Amino acid sequence: KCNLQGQWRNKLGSNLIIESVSQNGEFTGTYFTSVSLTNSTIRISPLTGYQKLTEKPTFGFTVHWAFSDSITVWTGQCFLNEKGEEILHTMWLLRSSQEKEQDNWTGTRVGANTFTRLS
Amino acid sequence: QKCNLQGQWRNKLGSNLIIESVSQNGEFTGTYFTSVSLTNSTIRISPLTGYQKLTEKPTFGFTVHWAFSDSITVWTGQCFLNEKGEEILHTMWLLRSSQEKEQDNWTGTRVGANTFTRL
Amino acid sequence: KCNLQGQWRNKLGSNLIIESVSQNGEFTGTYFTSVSLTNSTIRISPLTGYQKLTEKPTFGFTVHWAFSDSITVWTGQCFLNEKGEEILHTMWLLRSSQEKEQDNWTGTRVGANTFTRLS
Amino acid sequence: QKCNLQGQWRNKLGSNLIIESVSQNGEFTGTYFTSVSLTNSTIRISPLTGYQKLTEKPTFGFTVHWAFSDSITVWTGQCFLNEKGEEILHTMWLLRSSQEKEQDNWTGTRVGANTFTRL
Ligand SMILES: O=C(O)CCCC[C@@H]1SC[C@@H]2NC(=O)N[C@@H]21
Ligand SMILES: O=C(O)CCCC[C@@H]1SC[C@@H]2NC(=O)N[C@@H]21
Ligand SMILES: O=C(O)CCCC[C@@H]1SC[C@@H]2NC(=O)N[C@@H]21
Ligand SMILES: O=C(O)CCCC[C@@H]1SC[C@@H]2NC(=O)N[C@@H]21
Repeated sequence: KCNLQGQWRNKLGSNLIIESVSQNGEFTGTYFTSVSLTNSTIRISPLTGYQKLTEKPTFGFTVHWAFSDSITVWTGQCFLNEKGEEILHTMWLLRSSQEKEQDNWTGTRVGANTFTRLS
Repeated sequence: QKCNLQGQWRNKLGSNLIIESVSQNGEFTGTYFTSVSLTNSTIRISPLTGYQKLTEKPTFGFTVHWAFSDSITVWTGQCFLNEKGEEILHTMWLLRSSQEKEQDNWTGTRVGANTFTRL
Repeated sequence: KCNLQGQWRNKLGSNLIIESVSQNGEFTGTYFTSVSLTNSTIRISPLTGYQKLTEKPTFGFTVHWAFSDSITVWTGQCFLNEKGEEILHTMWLLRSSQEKEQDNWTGTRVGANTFTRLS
Repeated sequence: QKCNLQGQWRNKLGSNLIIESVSQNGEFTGTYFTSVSLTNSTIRISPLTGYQKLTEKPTFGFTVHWAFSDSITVWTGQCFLNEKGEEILHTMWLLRSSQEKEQDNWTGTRVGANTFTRL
C-alpha cells in the first residue's frame, strides 16, 4: 500500500489518475478538476511528476491544464491512516497567467488537498 | 526572445536550472543543481520534469526529484521579459520533506520564492 | 453566527480563544498548540489580529509563541457549513528563527487549519 | 542597528510599511500603504498589528486590515543584517480575499514573498 497508481479523489471531488510509475520514480497520468477559476469547460488534463520509492513516499507533480493558461503543482506524502487506508496529504500552488510582470504578485494561489481512494 | 524555457538558468541562491528542448505539448525535462540544502549530505545533480504553456509570457511548473535526500520540491511561475528585454522567471516553490509519521505531516512543507535569470 | 469570540479547536487538537473584538475589527486572545517543532514545554501564547465585521468574515492573526523563537500567522474566512455550524477555513505560515541570513530560505513552513467549536 | 522594527520600511513593489514603538512584550502597531491592489478601488492607508521576537535577528509577524477592501494580508519573516550592515526584512505573505460561498474557499488565498529595507 501507498502504490500511487490508479484513481484517487480529493475533498473537492477532483479525480487524480496515475497511469504508471517507473523505476526512477517518474510517473504520468491525468487530472480532472471539479472546480476552476473560470467558466470554460473543464477537460481532463495531463500530469507528470516523481515519487520516492520508499515506505510512506513523498512525491510532486505538475498539471498542464488543457482549458486555461494556468499551471498547478502539488507536493505531498502518502501514509496509511488508522483504518489502514492510503491517504495523500498534499499542498498545492496554482499559478494563473498574468498580462504583465507588474501584476506578477497576484498570480499564485495556495491550498491543501487530501486524496483518498474511491469508496 | 519569447520565453521558450530551453537553456541554462540561475537563481539568486546560486542554484543551476537546466531545461532541455520543450516538446510540442509543452513538456520538458532537465536537471537541477542546488547550491543549498536542508542537511549536510553531499548535493548531487537531480532530474526534473514539468510543463510550460505555449502562449506569450508562459506559465510553467516542474518537480525536482532530489537524488541525495527523501525530499521533493515543486516550482510554479511565469516568464516575463523585464524592462531590459532580458527574460526573467518569477517562481514560488513548495519543498516537501519526508516525515516518519502521519502525525508530523503538518511540519512537512516549506514555501518560498525564487527568481531565475539567464547566466 | 460567525462571532469569532470564544473557543475553537482545529484538527490537530489546538485551542484558539478569542477574548474580545473591537468596533475597528481588532481582536486579542490566546493560542494553545497541541504540536510543536521542538521538545520544549508548550505554553499558552498571546495573539493579536483583525477581522472584517461582515457576513462571512475574513480575518488574520499572529501568535507570539511563548516557548520558542518562532512566529505563526493565520488568515482565513468564517462560513456556516451544511448543519449551520461555524467553521473557520484558514491557511498559515510558520516562521522559524534561523541563525544566519544564508539559511533564510529554510525558515518558512505552510499549511491549512480548520477550526470548529468544541463539541 | 539590531533589528528593532520601529520605523519606516519599503518593499520592492514600493509599498510603505510604518511600525511604531515596540512594546515590552514585542507587540507593535503601525500602518501600511500598498502601491498595488487586486481591483481598481482607491487604495487607502490601512492599520496593522503584530509581534516581534526580542532576540538577535528577530522573527516577527503582522496582519494588515485593508481599509478599502474585504481582504486581509498576513506577513511573517525574519530581520537580518545584510552584508553591508544594513537591515533587511525577509518575509512571506498570505492574502485572503473574501469569497461569497464556502464552496469557493479553495480560491481565496494568494501567497508571495516581500523584501523590506529602510528608505
Ligand atoms: O481554473 C484553472 O485555471 C485550472 C484549474 C484549477 C483547479 C485547482 S488546482 C487546486 C485545487 N485542487 C483541485 O482539485 N482543483 C483546484
Ligand atoms: O535539502 C533537500 O532535501 C533538497 C534540496 C532543497 C533545496 C531547495 S529547493 C527550494 C530552494 N531553491 C533552491 O534553488 N534550493 C532550495
Ligand atoms: O514549534 C514552534 O516553534 C511553535 C508552535 C508551532 C505550531 C504550529 S502553528 C501551525 C500548526 N497549527 C497548529 O495548531 N499548530 C501548528
Ligand atoms: O487588494 C486588496 O484587496 C488589498 C491589498 C493587497 C496588497 C498586497 S498584500 C501582498 C502584496 N505586498 C504588498 O506590499 N502589496 C500586495
